[PDB]
Amino acid sequence: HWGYGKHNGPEHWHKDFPIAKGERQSPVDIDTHTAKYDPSLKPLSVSYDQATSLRILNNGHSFQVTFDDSQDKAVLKGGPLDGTYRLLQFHFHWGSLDGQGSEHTVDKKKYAAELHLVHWNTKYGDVGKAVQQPDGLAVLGIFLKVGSAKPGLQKVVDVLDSIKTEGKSADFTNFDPRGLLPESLDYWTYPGSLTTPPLAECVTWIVLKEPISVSSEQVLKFRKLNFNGEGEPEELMVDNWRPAQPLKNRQIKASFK
Ligand SMILES: Cc1ccc(NC(=O)NCCS(=O)(=O)Nc2ccc(S(N)(=O)=O)cc2)cc1
Ligand SMILES: [Zn+2]
Repeated sequence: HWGYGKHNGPEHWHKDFPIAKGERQSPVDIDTHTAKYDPSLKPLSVSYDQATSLRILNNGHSFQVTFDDSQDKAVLKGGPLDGTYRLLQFHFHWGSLDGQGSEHTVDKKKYAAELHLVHWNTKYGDVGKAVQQPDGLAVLGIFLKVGSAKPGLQKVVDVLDSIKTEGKSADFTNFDPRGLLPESLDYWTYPGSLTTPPLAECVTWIVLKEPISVSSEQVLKFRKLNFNGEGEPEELMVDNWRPAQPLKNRQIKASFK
């Protein structure tokens, strides 16, 4: 089964998921000098005031917080998007060292981690159907750098020892994802894919320019999670990121001058 190790990592994925070598794979390097400002882009509309978080889960490759998406409670709209996209969950990708861990890069710069807020297009009814569509998902990607603590992340980090190993979950209600956002909503956007198997080419990527800063203590608690399940040999959950993929016939657009 797939993972991030030498023997099952991103260079192996194409054998089970041949779309790994497709025409719109993610992540990519964002070359800020080649991305074009697009004045027809709208401001993003991030409407999370009614978000209802449910559980936090170690899924063996990352940790994820799930939300109630049975209703338009936490939606992403505007920007490059048509229609309404409901928040399903967020998760992160991070490194073993502060100089790596993000999936997208900016002029080849790697950040310590990357937050993905995963949304699906309500015109498709459910996420499983959305992932079969070229405009089925919108993932809001936010870079993390190490510096000052992010207060809105602390509740997440404090529960991670209760989901150390694969398959563990915990109640994680009343969490406000607005506390994970940077000040600016300026973004880059491009058509891409899931960055993990099945690597489906169903994602409008919206990557914010402004990183959030997290403390060294916060990211160290990410690095204490385990890929393995309870009672198995401990492999620390670090470097769960896919490297940048060929841009091919795509143009990255910027919402800002
Ligand atoms: C390190 C890591 C992190 C998350 C995962 N998988 C999941 O969370 N799956 C459940 C939600 S899903 O919508 O069904 N699939 C999905 C997969 C990837 C992305 S991404 N990384 O492009 O934003 C977005 C959505 C695997 C490894
Ligand atoms: Zn992700």
